[PDB]
Amino acid sequence: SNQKIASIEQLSNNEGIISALAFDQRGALKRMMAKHQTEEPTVAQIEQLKVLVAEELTQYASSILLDPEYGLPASDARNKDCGLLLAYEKTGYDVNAKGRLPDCLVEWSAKRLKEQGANAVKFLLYYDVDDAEEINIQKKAYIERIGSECVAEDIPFFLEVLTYDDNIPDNGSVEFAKVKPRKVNEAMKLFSEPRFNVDVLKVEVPVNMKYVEGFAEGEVVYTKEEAAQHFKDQDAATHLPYIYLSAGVSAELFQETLKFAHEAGAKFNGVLCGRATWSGAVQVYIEQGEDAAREWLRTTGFKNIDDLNKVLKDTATSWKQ
Amino acid sequence: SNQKIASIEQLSNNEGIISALAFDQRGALKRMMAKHQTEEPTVAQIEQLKVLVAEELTQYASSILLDPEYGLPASDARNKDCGLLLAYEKTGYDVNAKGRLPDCLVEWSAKRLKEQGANAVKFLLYYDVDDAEEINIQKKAYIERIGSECVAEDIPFFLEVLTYDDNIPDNGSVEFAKVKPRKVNEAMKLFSEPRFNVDVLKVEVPVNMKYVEGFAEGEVVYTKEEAAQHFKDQDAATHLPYIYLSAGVSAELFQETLKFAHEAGAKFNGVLCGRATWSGAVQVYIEQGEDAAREWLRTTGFKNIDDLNKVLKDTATSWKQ
Repeated sequence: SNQKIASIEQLSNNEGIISALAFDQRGALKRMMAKHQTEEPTVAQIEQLKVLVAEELTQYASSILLDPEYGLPASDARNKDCGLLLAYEKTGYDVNAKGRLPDCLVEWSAKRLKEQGANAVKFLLYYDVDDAEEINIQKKAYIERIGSECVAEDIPFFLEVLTYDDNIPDNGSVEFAKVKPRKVNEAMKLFSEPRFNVDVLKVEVPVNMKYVEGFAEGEVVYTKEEAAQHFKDQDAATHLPYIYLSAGVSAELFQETLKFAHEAGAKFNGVLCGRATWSGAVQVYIEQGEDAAREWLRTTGFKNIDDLNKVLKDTATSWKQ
Repeated sequence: SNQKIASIEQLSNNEGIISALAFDQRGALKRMMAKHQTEEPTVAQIEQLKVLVAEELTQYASSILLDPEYGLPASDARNKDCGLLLAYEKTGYDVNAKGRLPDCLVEWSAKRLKEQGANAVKFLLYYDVDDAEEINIQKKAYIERIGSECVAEDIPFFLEVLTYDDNIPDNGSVEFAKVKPRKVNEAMKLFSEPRFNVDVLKVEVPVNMKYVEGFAEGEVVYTKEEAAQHFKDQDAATHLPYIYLSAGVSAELFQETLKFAHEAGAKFNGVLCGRATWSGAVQVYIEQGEDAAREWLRTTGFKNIDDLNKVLKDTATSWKQ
């Protein structure tokens, strides 16, 4: 739709590519900040940090993903051409309870996110194509609600899917590394159905690079030809725009992953780059002060995102294809 | 909208007065069935019971409120000219928690309610207008959410507001009666706002009648003229169509109420008529047999709903006036 079209435009760069900078972390940002004090850090500090990354980096990113809990200040503080995505999900899951069931931050509607200047709504779903139906019917129902909400509100709905298995507790394990292709791919095929009214898929690379021939410094799980195929399968697995999420892999492995994707023939439409662009500034902020972090950002930070945008320009494909 | 209008007319009769049978009760019914033997009521017992009541009485009602968990079979069963609304809220709330927070039926969405052929979608909300904003911001956001879904799914949004005040535990008290008009009327003013996309309001009569002059075998809270102003204020409080909920008052007093309503000037558009009119048939069903309960429904049952319809034809203004 036109307004949906207009809105996704504000989140992409000149070549038609989404280059959002992810900074919607909450409980996780506190943890990282903990380490340098290590004592509980203030809401004030946490907002302030985001504001800095906002202020200093938004000029080089085509958009930013921030959270309504602490990111509203930083989102006022953002740049002009930059654009904006707002996280709608409650963070984490229940360690006690089964299913990592989805749940919107209780003081928010799609309507409230739109009135706050957001160009898209994002929502993180933990899904597992093999979990019980009683689990997945809920997760499904939920997404239909957001799917529907957003349509009435004329605002892009970006679905983030993270994959998991109760059987396979540990994520980067060899055992899970075998099933990731199915788990990721299959989720996309499902949530590509029109009844979810999804606009862009936010997803992980369909393999775990750390076990790809020519990348692994331990056990290999797929040969390059194999893994190239899994990317192709992923490209084909949806007909909607998709972007890759870094998911705490490094600035440089992720850079290398894009070129790899591209060369397998994956026509992906951009990225969403998080911990791996700004993370060095957390330390420099706590240990060494405000203008100290402002420095890192204008050098180590800008380099990281430049390097990224340059790789992206050679690798990604415009979302309008 | 074109569809919402055409759908509401599936719920009214052809003279424009909504006369919906309330039969969405869950836990509440289940107990009833165990008030005839202190043992278990089965999932398919409840189903066929609901079926039975729907088959008989939906001849003489222009719509039926039912529920997804126990009323899917009865919804197929209904008479052809009976409209269908499906409940969307989890029944009750958490008694250990504070603010009677609302919550959808986990396997549902306004999309999956339309897909079962519901001409309308219903949400009972407990609202106290003077409750803390930390509570009420959640309520408003939740309603904003459901409203959008229904806009997008192009289906009517019927919101029911039952009022309360935690400072006044007894709803039937003299202290409550005094505050009732504002609690009721103000919540109508809030939820008539465009952001909540409400199509029809299911609301209580703005006064406790047990204390209106010349109705009050006890103590008076308002003169006939004060009460009339409260009905007048109610009708004025909203520009949407609204229908009154019997709220467990007797058939006699309720009927008497609709006359007072019409006389004060309230242009109310019908009633949601509740358990009172089908109750008696439960004990006959169980203890007396299936063909017996069917008789009750054809004679006693018929009578209660027919009577109401008559008072209704002499009292309610059309939702389209």
